[PDB]
Amino acid sequence: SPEALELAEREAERARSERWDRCAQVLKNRLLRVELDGIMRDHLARAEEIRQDLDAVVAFSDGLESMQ
Amino acid sequence: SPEALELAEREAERARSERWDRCAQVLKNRLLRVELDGIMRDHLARAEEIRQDLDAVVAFSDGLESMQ
Amino acid sequence: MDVHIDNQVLSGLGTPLLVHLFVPDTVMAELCPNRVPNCEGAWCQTLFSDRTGLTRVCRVFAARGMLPGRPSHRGTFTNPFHVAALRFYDEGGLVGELQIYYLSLFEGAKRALVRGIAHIFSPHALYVVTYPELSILGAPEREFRFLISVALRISASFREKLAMQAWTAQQEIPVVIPTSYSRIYKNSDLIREAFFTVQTRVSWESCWVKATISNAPKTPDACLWIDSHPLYEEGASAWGKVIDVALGTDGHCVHLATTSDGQAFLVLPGGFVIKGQLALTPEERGYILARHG
Repeated sequence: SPEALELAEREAERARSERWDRCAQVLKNRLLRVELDGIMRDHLARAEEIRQDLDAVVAFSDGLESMQ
Repeated sequence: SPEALELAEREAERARSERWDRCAQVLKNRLLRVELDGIMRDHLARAEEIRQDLDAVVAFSDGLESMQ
Repeated sequence: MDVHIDNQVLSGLGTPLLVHLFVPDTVMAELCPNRVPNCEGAWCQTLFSDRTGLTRVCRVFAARGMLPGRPSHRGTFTNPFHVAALRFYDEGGLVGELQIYYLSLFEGAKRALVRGIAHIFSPHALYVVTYPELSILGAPEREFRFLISVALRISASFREKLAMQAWTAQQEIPVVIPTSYSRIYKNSDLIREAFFTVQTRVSWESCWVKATISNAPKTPDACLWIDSHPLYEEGASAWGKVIDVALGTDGHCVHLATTSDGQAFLVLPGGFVIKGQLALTPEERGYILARHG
């Protein structure tokens, strides 16, 4: 029957589109979790620079009275 | 036997057709976008506060050298 | 671990850069069904989207490992947004293609030096070793959409052949019908499900893909490459079966048979056969020739 063919394509289009909606939302969720981890490591990775240079300021300021 | 073949196909049609529905919503993305701007405003607030304290400490360092 | 220095003294002097990756058996549970065989012949290749396309094929040997002092890593040892693929075989009938991605690796290579990463294609945790010597969304989709376009064309071609034959049927395989039911001429229920599953079935190792790749003129002209996926999704579908028929006899089998000349045959339960035609542009031949061969 030629009329049922269209119906088969319509249901198939619905399923193929739903697969992409589900896959896209899942991959967005997982990769955004990964990048929140990334920005966490990024802010920590320059907070290390902040604290190293603070300790440089204090460690050389302890030598100020040995450089006056 | 064709009877049990048809019965397995029929119960199969029931559960296998039941497996079709899926759901998705849009508003979660927009709330997720709003939260980033809020956290950015908050980080800028704390950054400007600690910048004003860092600018004040140099002023105190120039001010209290007079006491000696 | 020895595989890294083996590569660096033989293949690392043929290929510039290497990223050394260890895969847990739970990640291996994705590809291989019901088997744990050792992974020597596993071929890793690169594949990069939206600029140009190329693969470089290499074996890194895999062995199961107790060497992590951490208990958790007990198991097997072997422009970001793109793909790597591992093709895994043994002497028996088992072929799997695994897809590793970047931005798990460049972030993961940050310091037994080990770090956990996530799969995008088949989500699990993998572990990356770092040796002391050391447009997003369209990028995965292409291998999907390309193949699914083929399915649409093949399905449309079936319709054209039915348009040849006054829209009913003809039986090309001697299979006795299971019984002469009165309640059988609603077989419109069956053919619809063909266009259900054929469009919702897409994998790199389809039957017609292997039909595209022919070593000889004569023996592929004499040979048929078939696949049967069951109706309506009960179980695991089989692809790439060789015929060096019983499929029409037993139910739950919308049989699909492709010759190397691109000619296809959709076989229903009851031995009804519909011939289908394939259309492949030289771009499509170039892609299938690149990956498959």
